[PDB]
Amino acid sequence: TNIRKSHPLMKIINNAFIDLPAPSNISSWWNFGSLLGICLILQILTGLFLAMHYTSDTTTAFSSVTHICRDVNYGWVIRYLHANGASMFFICLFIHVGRGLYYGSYMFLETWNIGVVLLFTVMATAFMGYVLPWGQMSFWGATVITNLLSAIPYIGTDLVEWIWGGFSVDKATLTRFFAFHFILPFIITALAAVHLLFLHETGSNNPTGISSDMDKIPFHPYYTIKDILGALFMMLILLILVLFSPDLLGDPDNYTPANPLNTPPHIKPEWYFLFAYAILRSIPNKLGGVLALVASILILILMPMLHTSKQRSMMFRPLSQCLFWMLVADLITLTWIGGQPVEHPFIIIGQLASILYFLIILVLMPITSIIENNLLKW
Amino acid sequence: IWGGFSVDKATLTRFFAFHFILPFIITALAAVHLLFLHETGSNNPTGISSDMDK
Amino acid sequence: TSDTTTAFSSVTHICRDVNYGWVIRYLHANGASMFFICLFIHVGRGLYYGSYMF
Amino acid sequence: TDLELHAPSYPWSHRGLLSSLDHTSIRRGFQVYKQVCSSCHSMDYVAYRHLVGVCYTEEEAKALAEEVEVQDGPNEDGEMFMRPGKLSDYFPKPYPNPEAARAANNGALPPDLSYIVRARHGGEDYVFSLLTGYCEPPTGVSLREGLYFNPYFPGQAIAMAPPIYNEVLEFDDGTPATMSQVAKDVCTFLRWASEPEHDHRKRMGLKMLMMMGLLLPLVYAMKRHKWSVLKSRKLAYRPPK
Amino acid sequence: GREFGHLTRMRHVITYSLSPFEQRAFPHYFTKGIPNVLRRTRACILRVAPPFVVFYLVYTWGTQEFEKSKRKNPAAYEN
Amino acid sequence: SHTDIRVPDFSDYRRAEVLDSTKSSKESSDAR
Amino acid sequence: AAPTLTARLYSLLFRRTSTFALTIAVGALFFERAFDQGADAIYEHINQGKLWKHIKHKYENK
Amino acid sequence: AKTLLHKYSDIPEGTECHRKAYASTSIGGATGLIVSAYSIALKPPASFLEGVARTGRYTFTSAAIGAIFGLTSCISAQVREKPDDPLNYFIGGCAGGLTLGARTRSYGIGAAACAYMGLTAALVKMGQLEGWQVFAEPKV
Amino acid sequence: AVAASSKWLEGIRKWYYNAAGFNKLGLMRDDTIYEDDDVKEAIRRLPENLYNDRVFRIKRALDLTMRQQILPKEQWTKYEEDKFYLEPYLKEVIRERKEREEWAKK
Amino acid sequence: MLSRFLGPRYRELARNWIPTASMWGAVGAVGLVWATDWRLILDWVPYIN
Amino acid sequence: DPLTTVREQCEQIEKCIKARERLELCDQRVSSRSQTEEDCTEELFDFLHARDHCVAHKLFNSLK
Ligand SMILES: CCCCCCCCCCCCCCCCC[C@@H](O)O[C@H](CO[C@H](O)CCCCCCCCCCCCCCC)COP(=O)(O)OCC[N+](C)(C)C
Ligand code: HEC
Ligand code: HEM
Ligand code: HEM
Repeated sequence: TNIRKSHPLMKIINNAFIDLPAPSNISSWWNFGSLLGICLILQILTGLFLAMHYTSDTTTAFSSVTHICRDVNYGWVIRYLHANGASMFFICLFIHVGRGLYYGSYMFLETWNIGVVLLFTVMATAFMGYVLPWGQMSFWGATVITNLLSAIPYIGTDLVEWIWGGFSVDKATLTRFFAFHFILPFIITALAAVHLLFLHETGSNNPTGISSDMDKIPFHPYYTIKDILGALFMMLILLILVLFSPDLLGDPDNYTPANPLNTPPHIKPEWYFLFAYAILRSIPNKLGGVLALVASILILILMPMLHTSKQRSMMFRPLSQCLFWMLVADLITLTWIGGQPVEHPFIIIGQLASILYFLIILVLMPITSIIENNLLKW
Repeated sequence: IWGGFSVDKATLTRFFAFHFILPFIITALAAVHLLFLHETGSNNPTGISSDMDK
Repeated sequence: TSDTTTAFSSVTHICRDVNYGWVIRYLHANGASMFFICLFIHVGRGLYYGSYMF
Repeated sequence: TDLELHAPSYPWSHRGLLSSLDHTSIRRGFQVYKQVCSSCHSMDYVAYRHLVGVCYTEEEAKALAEEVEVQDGPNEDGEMFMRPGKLSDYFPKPYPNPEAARAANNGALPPDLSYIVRARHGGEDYVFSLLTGYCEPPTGVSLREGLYFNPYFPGQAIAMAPPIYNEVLEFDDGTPATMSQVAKDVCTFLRWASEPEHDHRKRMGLKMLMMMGLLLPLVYAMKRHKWSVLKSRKLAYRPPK
Repeated sequence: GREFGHLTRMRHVITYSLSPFEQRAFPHYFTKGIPNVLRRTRACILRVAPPFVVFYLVYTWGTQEFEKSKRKNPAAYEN
Repeated sequence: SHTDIRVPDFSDYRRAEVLDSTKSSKESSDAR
Repeated sequence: AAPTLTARLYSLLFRRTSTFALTIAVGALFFERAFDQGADAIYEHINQGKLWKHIKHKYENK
Repeated sequence: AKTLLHKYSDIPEGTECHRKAYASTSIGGATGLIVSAYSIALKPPASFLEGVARTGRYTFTSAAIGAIFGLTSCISAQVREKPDDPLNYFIGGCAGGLTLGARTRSYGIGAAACAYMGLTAALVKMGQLEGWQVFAEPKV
Repeated sequence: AVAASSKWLEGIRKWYYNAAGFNKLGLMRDDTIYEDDDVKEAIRRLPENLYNDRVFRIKRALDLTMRQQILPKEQWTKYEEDKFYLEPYLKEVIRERKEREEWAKK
Repeated sequence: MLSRFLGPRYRELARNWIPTASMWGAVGAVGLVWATDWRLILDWVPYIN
Repeated sequence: DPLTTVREQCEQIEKCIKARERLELCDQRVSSRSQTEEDCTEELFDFLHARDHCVAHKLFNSLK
């Protein structure tokens, strides 16, 4: 009789996107994860239309990219949409991590960890797709960044030899990256579905942080139109950043064809990695730079154990919220330091920025959480 | 589908990426196919339900 | 990888130049019709025992 | 360790966010490419396609394309000969190999026109800047004999001899050829070559803003419309006791 | 499941709504919100501004300073 | 109990056309 | 008061969903052409003279 | 000391906004300590902790005013790049009152402070441009 | 060891009491604490007269934040007024968790 | 916090289950010796080659 | 040529003159000796940046 409750598949969608109970007091920050869900498919079709021309050969690829930007009927829009749109993906993704950390939606442990693995996956897809376009930054960037694993006392230098499929970057290595780059996003989708599947059966977080189980509210009448509006406005951000700022988002230099011979002045890694790359400047020994590099993302896992303040969130606690903003500011620091060509003052600033970047959460946050607990019988 | 008039590199590229993505849709629909199968139960050679004997 | 140009030269790149490349391409080419050996038989038995009562 | 000189931004006509490149200075800059700009460098990514819609009718685009003729390939025997010049043909091959240019240019290959705007930081304005940057060396700085000192080059000394000069090339338009205005025609033409879709893209972009503007308030009005029920509501608590 | 039909205990709390069509979309939508916006503003600018201003200051600090270690060199390297 | 409950004002939220207590709602269903 | 032209206009196309979709379709058909050509003539009008369509005259019909 | 104003005086122009802003912060801090000093002197706070509370108040406020004034002024100089006309300070002048407006939590006093502090600063710059003597030497 | 200075502690705990926004929404301090399963079972311990009060106040605040508009200036909670009702419940939850653990360790 | 694990019954569990830990760890060690062609321990055993 | 005309017109402004004298000064600090280490040409850069900073608003005052 009941139609949505008829078909079991429909039963699943109705347990979710049709009418899962939701907190009412939700703001835009929660709209952002849905925005990630928006961006993902868009990149997928966009990359599909791009995959209708691009080649993974060392030689013939770049000419095909020029086939895209000039030959293809409105495909230039597609090209920039896939690029800049990926940029937007990382935009929203960062806000999203900030949210989950801020309102303590990391309290959903398994959901959180799937978010983490999803994050590393997105990072890899980013890097390799960035290698694909096939230009100066593509080449030397991929080479340099790949070199990092050679910091391993035995295995890693061997391992780089294994990725490259040869002595150096080549149609081997390039087709390698084209394929990994292709296979991962579809993995990201399944991890997303699994991710939401963890989310449904714990209930959603609320801006208050404190449970709103008593105030749970239907999804379809309300949040669907909300997120539609949010996606339409991100569509504004993106289309205005593409039809009016076609190029600025990235790093020109790829626009030069790659030469193993000819070598670029500065080889700044593309911007989302800049803080990460900044940490490569942080310390002597390339090995420890790789260790801290992976640790920069890994460290998130500590937080749910490191968390101890009675809030499940961070909005009624401007105290620890201040440490939070110090940490965000610190990320801005590692960012802009990573953007500049290497220099000594930048070196010392990057050092202390890194030490404090770990210590706000390994020292300040838990213990100030303790004193904050002492102040009001927590 | 040709991407133009002739049987070209563009067209092979089409069939490439299409062949290169389409099976994932296949594994998806297959998992959905099992999802239809779940509560319905299976079947027997006899054609009589083994509801008592699963 | 292929365009018009890269094509059969690259398939042969597999067939010889790639390590174990003949191994894989031979497995794959015979993996198809075998996949159908599972398939049309599964469709046949499916038409037979009336599991399409589901 | 030495700094490259930092080219100041200049107010070109297209830098207006609504502004489009005109087909004019692009045409005259194309006349700058037709002769003097065959020192090469390159434009091989772009054929005489694109040139049709900007300034040139089909038969005139072909007429423009017979001006020079790249080799036809071998046929059934009959190898290597010259096709008269359809627009489908590319711009002339700069050299049989770039290495020949390197022999022709102290081993430093002259870069393709197509990305030089897009690739270089400071972009088209920088290209207009280096053309006109040939300042004399100050005392005590070394230079290679082929080099022609210019701060805008990162190594301070570009191998290139200033192709530009006063009255470089009289235009078919008959318009005067000061090194300034002709160079502006150059980089305008480059920016054309750099972004062929640009003038067309702005129209699409402007159109989208209106669409977005209309959509942004209306859909928001529907959100207010469906959330009004929740925003409005009053609640009360009346204990049974 | 955890769907509405069976959840938390809640009692003699009551709702008063309105049909959307019977009420206009923008009830004093301007005048009501501005003091709210501004009060939220004065509330959190105190906890948001200082990281960003400190960042901007360090930005021009290192940029200008190193620039002074940069453009000014020939005098710094002496004759 | 059922007696002392009451509906607090919403007129500030109400549409102007239905703002008064005398008029037909049905008269205004079309415009609204 | 007497119903607004908008009011009776509800009782017309809006209340019935098929006719509602219909007016959405005709409305799209008009909004398309009118807005499209509006963006045309206006874009033609703003940064005037940058256009070669008006500069076709140097080389058309002799 | 006069050496301190002399420190602030060598702006130059508006280059390195921080270098200037620190000095303005210094002047604001000085005046804050003086005002706090007479205030404590003539309004016996009772319970000394309240007295340091008072001086903390005034000192921090005036220091803040000086900071924000200085940096908005130099930033305007480094942005408009006019950069020499008196209006270049006036924004900062107008800005300064708002700072004062914030601590007092009142639109009124903040509003008035905007206007008058602005005009005063503008007159100061105008004076640096014109060599107005305020305390002219006996000369005659 | 603190004693004479304690006044000032209370003089900032109140500021700290102001530092949190819950008073602006007027919620009980006990409401703020995260619900892990054990404290949830402590919630289960509550009398209905106290329970529904909590639930209602929470829903009020939840409605407010949806509007973002703050609870009215008059109603804002005093530091004294906020009964810390959950204390026996949670402290027994601690005593019992640490109990069964205290046996579990031997 | 973490003191709860620090008990004689749990240290007992440590003493009881440790040999087994050595067992499985040695098993996976040998698996590393084999599957990865870890010749360094393949070299420890003469029978190889 | 109107190009360079405007260049020197920019050089009318005291910024280009003070940069000009400073240019001559460092250039003679190098000219002072054959052994001189200094890259006075950097000061030529410093001259040119303010110079074309003035050219920046005037170069297209030259347009036909
Ligand atoms: C993922 C990457 C980004 C995606 C980018 C796309 C962004 C899209 C965002 C655009 C926003 C779309 C808004 C949707 C409008 C309606 C939403 C919904 O809330 O409205 C419903 C109403 O639905 C609409 O009224 C139905 C309109 C039917 C028009 C269908 C469009 C047909 C398009 C077909 C595609 C053609 C192209 C095919 C190419 C192959 C609710 O009904 P109600 O509010 O109660 O009022 C009607 C009540 N009645 C029946 C009594 C009158
Ligand atoms: C002197 C021979 C020659 C002349 C005449 C000539 N080109 Fe060049 N051009 C070169 C070479 C070689 C270089 C780079 C030399 C070097 O970098 O050391 C160069 C450099 C350039 C650069 C900047 C490259 C860079 O790295 O900064 C531009 C822009 C440029 N030329 C424009 C042109 C164009 C377009 C033409 C028409 C083809 C032209 N000049 C005429 C060969 C020439
Ligand atoms: C694009 C891939 C991702 C999808 C589809 C996804 C699902 C998104 C979305 C849709 C939400 C739910 C909230 C909402 O949007 O309304 C959020 C679920 C969640 N995701 Fe992910 N996520 C993704 C990547 C990540 C990453 C990298 C992290 C960081 C660890 C992460 C942490 C969370 C959390 C904590 C929730 C629970 C929602 C909540 O409690 O508010 N997500 N994200
Ligand atoms: C969110 C995950 C993804 C990321 C981060 C990613 C990297 C994005 C980005 C960054 C571009 C690069 C464009 C450029 O740098 O110029 C593009 C690289 C590429 N991606 Fe992916 N991609 C992602 C998912 C896909 C999918 C699903 C497809 C195919 C269906 C795809 C096909 C391409 C192609 C062809 C390029 C190279 C384009 C170029 O040369 O400019 N991508 N995508």
